[PDB]
Amino acid sequence: PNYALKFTLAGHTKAVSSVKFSPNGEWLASSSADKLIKIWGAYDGKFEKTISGHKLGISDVAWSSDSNLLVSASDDKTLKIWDVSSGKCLKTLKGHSNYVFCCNFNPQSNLIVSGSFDESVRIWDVKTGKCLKTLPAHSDPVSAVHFNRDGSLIVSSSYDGLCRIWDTASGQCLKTPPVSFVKFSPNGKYILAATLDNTLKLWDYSKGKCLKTYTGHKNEKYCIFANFSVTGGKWIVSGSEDNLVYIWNLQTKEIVQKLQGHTDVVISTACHPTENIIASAALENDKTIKLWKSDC
Ligand SMILES: COc1cc(Cn2nnc3c2CCc2c(-c4ccc(F)cc4C)cc(Cn4ccn(C)c4=N)cc2-3)cc(OC)c1
Repeated sequence: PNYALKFTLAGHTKAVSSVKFSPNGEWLASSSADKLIKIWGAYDGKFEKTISGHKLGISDVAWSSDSNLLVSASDDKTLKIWDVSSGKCLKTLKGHSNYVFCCNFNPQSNLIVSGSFDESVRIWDVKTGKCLKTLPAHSDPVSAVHFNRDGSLIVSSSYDGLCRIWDTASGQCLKTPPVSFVKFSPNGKYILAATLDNTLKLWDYSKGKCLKTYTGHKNEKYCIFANFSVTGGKWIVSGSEDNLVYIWNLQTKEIVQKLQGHTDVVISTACHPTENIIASAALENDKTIKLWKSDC
């Protein structure tokens, strides 16, 4: 690929924590330690609006399938569901007893999954705003939660060193250094897992076997988002503690590009759902989001 910097998105006043593209490709959402969500045009980086209400910093944000809703996870121990077009808080999800660190809608978007420093994973009904299930998932803070393609499985990761797969309907576990990030692949067959020993691994969760290992980035302290890029060449994309965006060939595991420009840890990256566009976001020496575009 030839990702090149097209726009820098300034406005957050503390570290950015997460960036996500809306499923319809129109919007980028960012969350920050400054307690704010900001919405940006996905193709031109144009600032659209600020969404406020959380009492403390926000760690994560995630879109509903129809791109109409956002859920945010906050240090104020709540999640908030937002109407993106109005900016209004629709529901506040209360139940966690410590910082909420990660969140996601299921593909149907009738459920939200959250992970918290309270070491639990919670499953929430979007329509009633009530907690359906509290999973005693881990023995250290939960670093990531992700639904598979039909919402039947949740993958979770933790500083306890474990990655677990949960049956959504029952909340029961199906399968078991800190594991700092996990997510299902777009076909739902693989799980990409980061560990705080500077290593990403692609797992066949059916076989429970590691198929690929990606290194060259720096990751020993922070939970850094990673992604499958599928709109063009099949890459793995991650931030890094050396302030760069790393792109690997998924099959050969070779580094194909390093994106330079940020001035602090690249804590989050995201991949546009239909175009060859990457968003990246950095910690508080930088506080900006960058939009990069590739011809393939
Ligand atoms: C996760 O549990 C932990 C974490 C840590 C330390 N730490 N490491 N990385 C991150 C952190 C904390 C801060 C952090 C944040 C964050 C959160 C709130 C906020 F206002 C602003 C920021 C930048 C965000 C991510 C990225 N991000 C957000 C959601 N997801 C899924 C992720 N990848 C990462 C971090 C220490 C620990 O015990 C020693 C246990």
